[PDB]
This record gives sequence, C-alpha cells and structure tokens, in this order.
Amino acid sequence: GPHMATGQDRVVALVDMDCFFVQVEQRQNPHLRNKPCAVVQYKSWKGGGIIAVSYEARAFGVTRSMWADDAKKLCPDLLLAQVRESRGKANLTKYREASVEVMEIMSRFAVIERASIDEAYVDLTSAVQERLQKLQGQPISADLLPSTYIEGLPQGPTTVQKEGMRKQGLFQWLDSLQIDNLTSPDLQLTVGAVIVEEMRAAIERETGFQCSAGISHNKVLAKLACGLNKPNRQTLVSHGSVPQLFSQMPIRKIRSLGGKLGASVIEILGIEYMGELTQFTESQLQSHFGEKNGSWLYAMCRGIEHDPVKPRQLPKTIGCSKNFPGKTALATREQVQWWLLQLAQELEERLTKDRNDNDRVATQLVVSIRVQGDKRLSSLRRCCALTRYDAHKMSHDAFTVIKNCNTSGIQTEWSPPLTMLFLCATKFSAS
DNA sequence: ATATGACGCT
DNA sequence: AGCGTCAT
Ligand SMILES: Nc1ncnc2c1ncn2[C@H]1C[C@H](O)[C@@H](COP(=O)(O)NP(=O)(O)OP(=O)(O)O)O1
Ligand SMILES: [Mg+2]
Ligand SMILES: [Mg+2]
Repeated sequence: GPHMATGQDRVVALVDMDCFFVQVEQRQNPHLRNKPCAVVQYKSWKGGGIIAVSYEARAFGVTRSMWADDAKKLCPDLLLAQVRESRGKANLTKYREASVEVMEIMSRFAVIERASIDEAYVDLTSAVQERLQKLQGQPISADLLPSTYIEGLPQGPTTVQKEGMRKQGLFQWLDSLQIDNLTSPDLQLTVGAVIVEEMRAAIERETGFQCSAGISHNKVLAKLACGLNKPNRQTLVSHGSVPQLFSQMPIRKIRSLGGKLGASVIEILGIEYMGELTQFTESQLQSHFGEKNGSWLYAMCRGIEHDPVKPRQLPKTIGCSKNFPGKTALATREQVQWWLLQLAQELEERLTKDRNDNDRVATQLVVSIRVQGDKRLSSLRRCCALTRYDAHKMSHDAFTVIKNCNTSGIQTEWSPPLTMLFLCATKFSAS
C-alpha cells in the first residue's frame, strides 16, 4: 500500500510527424497541399508502392504498402510525388534532411531519442520542474493547451462536436488539478503538455510541418497516446486513465507487442485486451514468456514501464539496401558487383557527410544478402573492416565476404539468385 | 512485387 | 559473431 511504485516519476513525450514524407513534398510543391496525395517509389511496377498517405487520401481508403494503380481506383483525383532515385535506387536524402530540421528544434527544449526518421521520444522531467518554479503557484489556463486531449475525459453529467468534446474534457481535467502540489504527477503531465504545445508550435512555425504527440509517464504510454488523436493533436494519458484505456485496448497495439510475442500472449493466456494481464502474477508471466517479458508485461499492463529516453539524436548505423524481387533477382557475377558498387557509392556519400557533420568515423562494414525463396528478411550477414570511405574498396570487400555463398560452379553466373543486397556501416568512434 | 534502424539471444 | 525480432 504505502510502498507501491506507480511509475509516475517521469514525464515522457513521443512526437510524430503527420504523414511526414507527404508534408515534405507538400511544402516544396504548393499544388499538393490540402489534396489527396501520396508518395511513391518506382513508377514502373504498378505505378509504384505508396510509402506515405495524406489524410485527405486516407479518407478514400488509400493506405501505405498499396500500389499506386490500385490507389487510383479508390481515389481517382489522387496526386502523387516520387521519391528521388539515385544510382538505380530510392534516395531518401530529402526526408533525412527534413528530419534533422525537426530533431534540432526538439533538441532545444529537452533531451530527445530519435526513434525513427519522423519521431523522437522526449524526457520532459527536468524541463517540467524548472517550469513549475517559474510559475510561482499560478494555475494553468486552457488557452495554454489549444490542441490537447485528456484521455478518458469528459465524464459523467455536464455538445455533439469533436472540438466541443475536447475542451469539456480539458475543463474537467484543469478544474480538478492540484496546483497546490508540486509532487502531483497529474500536474507534471499538464506542464509537460504545455511544453509540447510550445515545441509543436515551434516545429510548425519554423518548418511548416505539423505533428501529433503523446504525453505520459513512459515511452510506451506516450507512443500509444500519440496515436489517439491524429492529426495535429496531442493527447495526455495519465496514470488513472490506464485501467479503462487498457480494458479494451488490444494487446497488439502496445509497442513491442505487435509481433510474435504479443500473439503468443493472446494464444497462451487466452485473452484479448491489455488490461486482462492484471489477473496474472509475475511468476506466471515469467514462466510463460521469460523473466524479462514476464516482468515487463506485469508492469506494463499496470501502466508502468522503465525504458529510459536515451540521449541519442544520431543513428547508430548508416546502411544502404535494395530488393531484387521476382525475376529481377541478380543471377550474374557482374550484376552483384555492379549493385554492390551502387550501394557503396551512396554509402560513401552519406558517411563523408556524417564524418564532417557529426565528428565520427564508421569502422566496420556489414554485408547482408537474401537468396530466392528464403522467408527471413536476411539470409546471411558477414562483416569486415571499414578502413577507408572508398566506394570501390567497400564494394570489393563486400563481394569478397559473400562470394563463398555462390553455389554456381560457373565463373560468370551467380546461384542462388540474390533477392536483396544490404551494406551497413556500424561501430563508430570519435573523430 | 510494397528501405531502413534498434536491439535481444546464443 | 551471426541470426532473429520489432519497428517505421
Ligand atoms: N513501410 C514503410 N516504407 C517506406 N517508407 C516508410 C514506411 N513507414 C514509414 N515510412 C516513411 C514515410 C512516412 O512519411 C515516414 C513516417 O511514417 P509513419 O510515422 O509510420 N506514418 P506517417 O508519418 O506517414 O503519417 P502518420 O504518422 O500521421 O500516420 O516514414
Ligand atoms: Mg508519422
Ligand atoms: Mg512514425
């Protein structure tokens, strides 16, 4: 009772850009704004695979991973923008640079952890306290949170509109706030949400990009909260909202549970929602899923998670990959050498950029391949030393460490055909 | 036939 | 080290 830890010791946020690749193209081309539009790679095969969808196009049913020709059937007025192609492969330089614009603005407010190209976690714990002493006891007006939803609110007896429902929840939340108390976790989330409103106001104002965000006590709840009110809104998930939120929250919606372990949690325990995990003791969950998973599950279903926000705005690896599906699979020794050079050339261009910008050198190269028929994403991984940022040496050394896999007695041929080539620069050191 | 990045297990 | 899982 008096000695229970509720996991209310941190204020963690997850900011995620709304249809990021689309917004990047819409800022560059005004004709694409406020219209159903999507981003595609490789216009040849069925018009190109869609990798980002605007919300105007999502209303028609256009989704990611869909072929552009199929998406034109659902949305005939759909506009398209192609990803730049360099050396025969997709080139995402325009979006990595747009990412750095946002990451540097978020870095001004608090420590962030780059989670993807369009999202980063934030640890607002140190920023919330210093803001609390600056507001010497004065309350928080709703004008400081013009786009914040309070998950679970409004409730009970006192509108039909979406935005009307938002403020009544914020009103109930603010009216019950304990500003008398600086050790109140619910007050810390509110100050954290005020800061995120300022961060997101700075992002849109200095880049033109809109984003959603989640504010809670850990990374998992923040990411879940971020998806509740997209687009362009932030959601506060408090500790008290967890039981009702998790009572019907599918297990797959929780981070790290959308894969196989989440499936076995559903099958073995025979449950549907995240809240049903509270019935089980920790030893039971440890016996079914291991000591790490059982401990993590037992605390997560109660809204408690301890994975810290690592101060890391830079990637740990720099890699280049390209798939060769179907009959396009590389089957000649000349093809494999040529594409390894194309990958190594772009890799050098990115590594030299990384060494001048970020003062570090990659020290080893990882070569990954997939053969025709193998189900796993990777079929084989071999590694060597990355001494020079030389595209011809890297591609040559990459070929040296994979030429054994060629089960073809012929010199000029390559069997089995290669489905994917992948070079990855890892193991950085200060330069 | 939809290019990447972080991390755990052994 | 090499493979597997999870994610955008
Ligand atoms: N499977 C994939 N293939 C290629 N590119 C992808 C991808 N997933 C993401 N991207 C690229 C394209 C995306 O623009 C960006 C982030 O994708 P999200 O954050 O998962 N979803 P979005 O930001 O598009 O909209 P919203 O967050 O409101 O749902 O990374
Ligand atoms: Mg996004
Ligand atoms: Mg995202």
